[PDB]
Amino acid sequence: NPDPNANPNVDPNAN
Amino acid sequence: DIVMTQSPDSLAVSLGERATINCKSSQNIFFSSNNKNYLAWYQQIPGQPPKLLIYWASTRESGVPDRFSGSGSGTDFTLTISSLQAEDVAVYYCHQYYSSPLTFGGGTKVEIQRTVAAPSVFIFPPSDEQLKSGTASVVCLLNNFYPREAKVQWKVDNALQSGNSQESVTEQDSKDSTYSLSSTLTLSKADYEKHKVYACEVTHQGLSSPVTKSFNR
Amino acid sequence: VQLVQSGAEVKKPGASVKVSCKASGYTFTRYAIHWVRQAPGQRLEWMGWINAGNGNTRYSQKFQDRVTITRDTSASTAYMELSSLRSEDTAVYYCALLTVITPDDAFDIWGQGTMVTVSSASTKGPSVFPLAPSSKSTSGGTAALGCLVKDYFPEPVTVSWNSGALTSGVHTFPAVLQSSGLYSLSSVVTVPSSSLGTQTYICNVNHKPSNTKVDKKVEP
Repeated sequence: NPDPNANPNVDPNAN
Repeated sequence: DIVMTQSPDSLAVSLGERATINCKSSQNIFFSSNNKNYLAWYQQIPGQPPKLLIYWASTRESGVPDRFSGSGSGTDFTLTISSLQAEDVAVYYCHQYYSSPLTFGGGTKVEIQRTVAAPSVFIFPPSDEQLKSGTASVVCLLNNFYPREAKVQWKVDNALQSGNSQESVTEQDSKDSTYSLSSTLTLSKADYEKHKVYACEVTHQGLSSPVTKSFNR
Repeated sequence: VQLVQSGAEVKKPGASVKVSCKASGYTFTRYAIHWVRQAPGQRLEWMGWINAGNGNTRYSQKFQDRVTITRDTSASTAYMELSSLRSEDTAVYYCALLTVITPDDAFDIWGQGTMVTVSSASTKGPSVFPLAPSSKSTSGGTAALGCLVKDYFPEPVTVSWNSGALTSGVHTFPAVLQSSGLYSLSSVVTVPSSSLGTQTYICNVNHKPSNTKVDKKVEP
């Protein structure tokens, strides 16, 4: 699974 | 780490032709839970930082021309330029933000194939400002030619020079898709004052025979 | 939204360098600042990020032992400090708001980059010499003219013409290292030959390591 702290600027729920 | 492998390393097609760049990730960057691929595509021209074109592998950034499009899922991704424009000459990178460390592909350089254009040749003697410093630079300019391959030789009092000149070549021009080349001959002032005729001789595919631009000191 | 970086620097092998990144156009504490470097001819290498709000960091494995990333919220600036420099560290260092993807906004902003050169060589602002238009620099109705930006270190210099009003047909060539250890380049432009008596052409040369701001008139 993706690491959401790889880039803190990315909101994974924003589509 | 997630290796990003791009192919091809370089690409040359004509104006308006379609261009395809491949990116393969060493592991799967698709997340089934949100159906997203954690991939971006960047464009970099010389002198500037990279520019974001595509994110989530296929969402164009606002303002990006629709001729850019991203496709693929999992490990195999594609950046397509549907009709190449002269301003699209650049190096293109893919990028993953699935996991740490963040990584980028090796880049794909995109060039335009165009018609032959012979160079326009100009020559500059040393300025008076430089000469009063004690060094003398002669500059030979090959402007707006295609293809990139060219030969410049320097002759001083008709004798071929070796080891006292250097060249530089620009990236492909974003408007006319040509190249330009500078060749500079460097002499001490005293050695420059020993000779009369300075010349640069230019060979290029657009020229049926070498062109020589000359001046007397 | 902009990121403005400190100027290029030379540091000796083994020394340390600190590069700044001033942010404007947004609330600084909202996002993470990344640092990415680009060696000449090599690819982009991510070094780390810092949360501009709480100051937490994540560093790449390659740089952990020698990089420190910090921020000053009051000054809206992030910093990167690299220690024990090696020639392999010569590169352009970028700060970047990488892939900011939020519910109602998506953008991506980079600083202009800071060239760090690892070297024991001398620092030198350039000598700017005119390449005057003459009968030897005409291709029919066009005339070529330029500026020779000679004997500087380190990279880079930037060149504009007429403070940015003249851009068409400008070619600023890549620098070339001379045997002296100093760089030289030329910047050239083609202009109408019929206009040489009425127009003014000035090349504007900037060399941040020496605070060089030279404006050289190039006359026929």
